[PDB]
Amino acid sequence: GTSVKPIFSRDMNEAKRRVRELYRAWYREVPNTVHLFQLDISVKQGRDKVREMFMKNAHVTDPRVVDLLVIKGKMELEETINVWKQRTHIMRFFHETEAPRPTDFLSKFYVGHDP
Amino acid sequence: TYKFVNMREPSMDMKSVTDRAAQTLLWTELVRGLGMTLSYLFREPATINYPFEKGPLSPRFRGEHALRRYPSGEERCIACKLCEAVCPAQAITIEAEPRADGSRRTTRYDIDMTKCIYCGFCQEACPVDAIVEGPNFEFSTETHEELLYNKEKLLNNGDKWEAEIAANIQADYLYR
Amino acid sequence: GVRTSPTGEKVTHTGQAYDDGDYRRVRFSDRQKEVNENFAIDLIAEQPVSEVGSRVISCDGGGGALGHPRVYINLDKETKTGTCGYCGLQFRQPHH
Amino acid sequence: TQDTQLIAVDEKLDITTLTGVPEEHIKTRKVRIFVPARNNMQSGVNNTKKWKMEFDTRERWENPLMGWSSTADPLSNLVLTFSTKEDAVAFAEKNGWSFDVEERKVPKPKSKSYGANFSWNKRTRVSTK
Amino acid sequence: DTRPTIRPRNDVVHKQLSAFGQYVAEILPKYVQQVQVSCFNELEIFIHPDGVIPVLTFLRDHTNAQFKSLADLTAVDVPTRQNRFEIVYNLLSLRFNSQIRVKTYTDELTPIESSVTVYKAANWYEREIWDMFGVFFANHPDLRRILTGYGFEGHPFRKDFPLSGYVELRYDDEVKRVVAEPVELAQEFRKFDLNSPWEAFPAYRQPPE
Amino acid sequence: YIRPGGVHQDLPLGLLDDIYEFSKNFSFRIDELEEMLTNNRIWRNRTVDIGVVTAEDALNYGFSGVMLRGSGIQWDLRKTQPYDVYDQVEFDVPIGSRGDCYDRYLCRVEEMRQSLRIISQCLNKMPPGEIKVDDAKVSPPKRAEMKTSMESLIHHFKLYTEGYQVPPGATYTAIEAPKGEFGVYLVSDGSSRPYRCKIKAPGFAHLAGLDKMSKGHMLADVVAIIGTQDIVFGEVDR
Amino acid sequence: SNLIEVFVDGQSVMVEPGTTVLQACEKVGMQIPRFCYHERLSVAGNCRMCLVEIEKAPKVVAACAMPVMKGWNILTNSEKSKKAREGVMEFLLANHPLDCPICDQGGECDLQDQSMMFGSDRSRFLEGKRAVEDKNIGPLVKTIMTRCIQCTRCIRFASEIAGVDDLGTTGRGNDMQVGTYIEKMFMSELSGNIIDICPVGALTSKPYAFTARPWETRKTESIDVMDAVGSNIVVSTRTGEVMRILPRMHEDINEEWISDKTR
Amino acid sequence: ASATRVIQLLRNWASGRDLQAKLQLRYQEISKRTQPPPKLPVGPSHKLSNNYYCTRDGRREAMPPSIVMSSQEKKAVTPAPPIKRWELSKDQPYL
Amino acid sequence: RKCDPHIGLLHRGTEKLIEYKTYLQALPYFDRLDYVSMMCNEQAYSLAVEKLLNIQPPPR
Amino acid sequence: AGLLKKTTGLVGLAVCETPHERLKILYTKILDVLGQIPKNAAYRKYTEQITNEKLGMVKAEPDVKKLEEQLQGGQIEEVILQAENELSLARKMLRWKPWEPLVEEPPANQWKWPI
Ligand code: SF4
Ligand code: SF4
Ligand code: SF4
Ligand code: SF4
Ligand code: FES
Ligand SMILES: [K+]
Ligand SMILES: [Zn+2]
Repeated sequence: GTSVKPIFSRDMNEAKRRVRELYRAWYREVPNTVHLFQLDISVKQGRDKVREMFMKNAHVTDPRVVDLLVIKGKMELEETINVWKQRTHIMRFFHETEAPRPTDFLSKFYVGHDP
Repeated sequence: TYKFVNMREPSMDMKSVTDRAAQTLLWTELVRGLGMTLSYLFREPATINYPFEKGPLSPRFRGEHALRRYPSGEERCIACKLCEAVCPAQAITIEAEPRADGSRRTTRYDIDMTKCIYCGFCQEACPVDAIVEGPNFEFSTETHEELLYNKEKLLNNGDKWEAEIAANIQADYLYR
Repeated sequence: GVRTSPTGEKVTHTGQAYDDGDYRRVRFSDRQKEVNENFAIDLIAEQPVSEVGSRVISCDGGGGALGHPRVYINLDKETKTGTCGYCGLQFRQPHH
Repeated sequence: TQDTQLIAVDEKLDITTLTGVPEEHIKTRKVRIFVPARNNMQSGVNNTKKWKMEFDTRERWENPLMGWSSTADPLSNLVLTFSTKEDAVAFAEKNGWSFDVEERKVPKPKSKSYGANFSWNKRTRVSTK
Repeated sequence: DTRPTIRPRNDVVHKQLSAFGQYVAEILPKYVQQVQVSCFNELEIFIHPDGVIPVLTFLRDHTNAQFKSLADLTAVDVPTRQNRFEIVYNLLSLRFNSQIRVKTYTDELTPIESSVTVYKAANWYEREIWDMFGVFFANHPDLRRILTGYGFEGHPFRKDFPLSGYVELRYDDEVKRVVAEPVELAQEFRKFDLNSPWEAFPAYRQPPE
Repeated sequence: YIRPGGVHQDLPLGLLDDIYEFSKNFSFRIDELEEMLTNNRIWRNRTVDIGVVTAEDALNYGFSGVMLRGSGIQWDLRKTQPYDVYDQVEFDVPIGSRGDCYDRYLCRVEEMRQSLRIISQCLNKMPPGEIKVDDAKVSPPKRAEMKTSMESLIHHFKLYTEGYQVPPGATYTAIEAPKGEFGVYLVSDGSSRPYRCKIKAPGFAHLAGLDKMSKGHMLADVVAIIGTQDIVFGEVDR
Repeated sequence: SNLIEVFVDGQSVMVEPGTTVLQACEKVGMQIPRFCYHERLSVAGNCRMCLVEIEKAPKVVAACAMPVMKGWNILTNSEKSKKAREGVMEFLLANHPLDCPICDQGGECDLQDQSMMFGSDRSRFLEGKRAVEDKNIGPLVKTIMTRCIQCTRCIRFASEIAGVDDLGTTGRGNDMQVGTYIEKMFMSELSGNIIDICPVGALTSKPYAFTARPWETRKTESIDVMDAVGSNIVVSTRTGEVMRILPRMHEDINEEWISDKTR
Repeated sequence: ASATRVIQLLRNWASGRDLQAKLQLRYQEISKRTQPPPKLPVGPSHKLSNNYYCTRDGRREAMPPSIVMSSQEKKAVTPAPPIKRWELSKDQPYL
Repeated sequence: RKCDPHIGLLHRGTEKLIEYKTYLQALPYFDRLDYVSMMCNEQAYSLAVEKLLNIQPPPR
Repeated sequence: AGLLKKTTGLVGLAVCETPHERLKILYTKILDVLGQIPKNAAYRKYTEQITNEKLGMVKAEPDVKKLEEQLQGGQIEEVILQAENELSLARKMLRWKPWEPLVEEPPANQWKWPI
């Protein structure tokens, strides 16, 4: 049960090692993608956003899972730099069209009967 | 069995190569094409004059849906609810209700033309031939709303095309 | 036949009636509220009541293959006249 | 016996992040587990034998035009099928849904008889047959 | 056939395929866990995940098999199994006009080394099994998305993925660009519970468990 | 039309006659194509020796149908594994001998003529009998029997709401579609509904192999290869 | 201990003495077709669809009322057992009116499901059909006696389960009219459960009549709050509202019965 | 059809074939659209004599995959006899 | 040098909804799958499905 | 034998002008590489059952035209190709070594459809 297959990394140490340089690539690209995709957002909000999706799953301990998001996250940086994706495909991450969802208990209660 | 399609044996006699040189120099095969299309022009066309004349159709044609009624005039539909259960696109929505007489038919027969796919399964599903789908195909429109047919719309259309579909199923129910 | 709502709004056979405000009514503005004038309930009620002297009568509905699944409704109830479920038209036995 | 650069992970296996169910559909979905109870007017029982993965029902409002049941719960119309139960729960935590079960209501053995309907002292004498 | 309704069987192919099943069975008792020939003369080779190259390379170059045609490979996401995925290759032999099916089990995380070397037809046949299901294929040229939308999230063919998904598009005139929102349908799917409560064909009935 | 257990309805009376009239005149229409294109130099030079693939790579690429036959591969599903009536009919499979686009074009137009052979043989040998199996559990009963026989009503009822229950198991059934080898692999849960259906798309392998053919050719030939791949995308996109 | 040994189409199983054939079948998972026996409602033995042939039998035994003993191989899938089911079912179905489209039992009818599994695929009937005059025993449950197949499940349910003697089968021959003969009413506090025991659409709920069909009704599990008994019930919801309430299987709380107020 | 013999000659000569023999359009040869009612046959098992469904159980007669080997002198065979090299089409061998 | 046939510009649920449609309801999908070869698709489906059912269609 | 065949009917496949001995020195090679494999191996008994047996007529009968139906293997110019894969395949399971017991028994009752 505990003994299992190393898809790409034995230990969580080399898991971050795969996260590191991929973040470096996912850090370097921002000025060029923002340039040729012809957006309006600034580079810095692109930079701190890259942090944002690097954050939500920064809580798993299984080495296979984390490096599975490594290849998962490896799979859009080229989908962007070879202009395969669209402007609608990277503004999608910049969730903008929806009104701010409710955070306080009062706001949920006012809106409707749904947790 | 089988047969080859490109095993070609170009005879290398002085006769045959003359034709090949004649073919290349004087565009004989290209002239074959010109005389081929010229014969087509000298033929009649087959463009039907729509709407002054339309395409040839068949009694089994599947077109726009229309709920019918008995010779007495009461709606054939009894809300058995078979048609939506087989409806491959779930375009048929319906809720039955008690009626004053007790012949409790449906208060809702709404077929979404933009979801329905005109398989004709509804006809085969209906045990009383209530929902048939008529020969009409001109029921185009300009707003998406007018394609959300409701119980009233089907009933009106059934009363409209009643003259046509009655003969269609008359001449086709033996096949069915 | 067909009746009329207080807002005119000819009420369909089911009984639908948009009330006074009912903002949804605005869709009928500049358009027509499609209603079938023929109402099934009163268009069959006036049909003549069949008089057949037997306990069980088939109710195929005319054109057996073209009609509706043939039923074998009972004719022994003298209080009211037994009708086919699908057909709706009424069978009564003359003095049973 | 399967040595391929063998590694060991003792953490309970969760795959939520890679599956990518949105974060409001990962914790706010109380997923309850039961064996479907047989329809009480259907004597057949070839439904009381598996386990399902039904969710909690959410708001269902009527469409303004055509009286639909417009629903913003993407996950409402989805149930899985599980032969036994701990795999059904083993499915449950690996994507980390709010989790509870219900034990299979096994039919108790009914001590049946036919001579009881014709007794001499006992009241099980049937009054009609 | 004295009973034209029922489909006639063919035992001649049936036990010949059964003979070939044992044939491959004895060669690789380390890989072939399960061999099964069904009623309709279909042969199944249940293999271990490690065996995607050897048995397929065996089935492709052997003199008595000559199965070089990759018909298809597909996954069958079964939640109740500990190994949810079931990659099912299909092989066709021109020389013996037969079909061979091989199955390998997998979790979400366990990888399958790519069979591109064995069947180079399989190049594009993982780019969607990775898309639809999410089973990652090791040492493979490219694992790109070709069925799901660009940057789409999830593996839709997974049986835990809803029919309608999660994102619906619409052209927003505020930003002059189509954008995604949480899905909300005009009408919800009127799911039907059409499984009869009375037992079907007792031939494949499950044993008392 | 093609439903499990046969066909839904009968041919209308005289339908075979009209298709017979059509069958007679279509051989001429094929001649129009060949006269228009087969010997035309502009057609050939844009097509001959273009997008050639060897037999081994063609088979390894998972190709099917005409894709293999154009490269001289000796294979045809209707002949090697004759499904349905295809065993009780004679036709010549048009095997090419070059593997380039032109060889397939000759193979396809020959497939037209050989298809016309099947129409004639099926026309003169159309047997009488029923349209669907005589098993109401999988074939809906006749409309006439629907409204007189109670068993028909139940069988028609449960078939159109629940549907027939297919025994559990799995099967990859393969037929030679005009595009290629179109096979459907489905797994039956044993309920009245399928569990998972996988369809073999001939275009899928063909479009997968589009990379190999295009090597060594121009874009004005890339359009040509896309044409001969018979890549109808709804078929390739599944 | 005293558990007698017996076979079931092969495999052997021990079983408590006095147990009937039906109650021996499901020990391995056999739900032999039944139409007049309810596991918690007496034993009728009249539907005869439980007829399964025993080994070396000269005649088919009624699995409902036959106590099984040592060495009786239950020949479930035997040709004669299937032959007995086929013949006996067509007799039930013979006089059954063609009401499936108009009958609310459609989609959850035991008569329909049986004919799909254990039934023919055509008719050999060439005569008329019996027509039973309808009755009226209350506004809560409809009465359509032409669809009845005289399983007598109601009269036992009234006699013991409901504790009221107001149901019976008057007549003779084909004329088995099950009802009340005289005009009467049936509002026992458990009279609502008479609907579920009925295998056909002969008894159906007037409030639920012509409102929904089984396949669309999404089911949910909840509790009864009309009474302190807290009965387990399943709520039917379709298109965003509730139509009918069914009792659930809970031997401790409600068995499979609920009060009329709850239903 | 309408077309005079003059330009019929033009079509025939330019196309190198006679087109009046068969044309891409339709004419009176088409069966008229009011075909008589049919009398479609009955099923092979439509007899009311012995017709028990216990005989034809197509769905039921299917059996699980036969167990032959499970994890829980000899001869070499093939899944089928090797294919037979079909001969040329006697009608037309070489196009 | 290299050509990438980026496909998916038409990818519908297809197989995904077939898990939710009955066999009869799933039949029209094949008509729309390889849409230019109408009957040849549903030929495969019927041949496949009737094979599992162990039922062969009448010769007509 | 006879006049050398101009083309084998399969593009990419070439007509070898010395096919009989090419089959000979190929067929010896699988027999040679089979020597490394153990005697108890199921591969070897099947190998030698069809290798030197089919080395039989090619050694004895020299006419490749008659050799077509001696092996029922189609045209000789792909039989030697097929022999090549067998030589190739023999190298493959010189490494797979499949005659050990199963690497792992199938975990619980994962098989046994339906569920
Ligand atoms: S033809 Fe009838 S059954 Fe088919 S989708 Fe349209 S409405 Fe539904
Ligand atoms: S139209 Fe026909 S099939 Fe549809 S609900 Fe009414 S009676 Fe039933
Ligand atoms: S009770 Fe059953 S068989 Fe009788 S009409 Fe209703 S659904 Fe049909
Ligand atoms: S009415 Fe229903 S419960 Fe009563 S005897 Fe008839 S079938 Fe049985
Ligand atoms: S169960 Fe034995 S007759 Fe009803
Ligand atoms: K009932
Ligand atoms: Zn009637």
